[PDB]
Amino acid sequence: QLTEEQIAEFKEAFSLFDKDGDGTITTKELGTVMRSLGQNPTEAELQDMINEVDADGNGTIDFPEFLTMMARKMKDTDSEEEIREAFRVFDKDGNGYISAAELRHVMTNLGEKLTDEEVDEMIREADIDGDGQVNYEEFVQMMTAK
Amino acid sequence: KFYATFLIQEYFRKFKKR
Ligand SMILES: [Ca+2]
Ligand SMILES: [Ca+2]
Ligand SMILES: [Ca+2]
Ligand SMILES: [Ca+2]
Ligand SMILES: [Mg+2]
Ligand SMILES: [Mg+2]
Repeated sequence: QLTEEQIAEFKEAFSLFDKDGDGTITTKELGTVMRSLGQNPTEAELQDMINEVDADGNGTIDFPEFLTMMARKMKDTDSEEEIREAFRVFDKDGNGYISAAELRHVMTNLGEKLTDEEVDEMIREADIDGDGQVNYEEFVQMMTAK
Repeated sequence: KFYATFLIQEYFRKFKKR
């Protein structure tokens, strides 16, 4: 079940999308965050994304709606679709490898400014085969490793 | 990308840990 800490973590995600902190995520706000992740959804695509979480159909996502969806996806521990989605967030050029620059770009837009050493450390730890980049197999491990 | 974002933030929390 949801713990106080878990709700706080989910709130950290919610806050990233709810830019003006008015308690609801709008089409406009989602567009902004999506673009910051390297995506470029149309108005229709954004509305569809909101629709999947907007249980009462008022056109926006509130915290309870967000929590319900996030909690549901977390209980499905065997799911890999969200990991694949995260990989696509990083892999901007679609070459199947996350470069140090690609890792840094996402972290920067998530509000985490990292030094070159920090970025290289993150890559090194996940880079099992040592080729300097993180492939999908390595990514699954860095996203699920305890 | 709501959950994917959380997974990345979760990863960062882990990185900061040990
Ligand atoms: Ca808002
Ligand atoms: Ca709603
Ligand atoms: Ca790439
Ligand atoms: Ca590698
Ligand atoms: Mg997609
Ligand atoms: Mg290899």
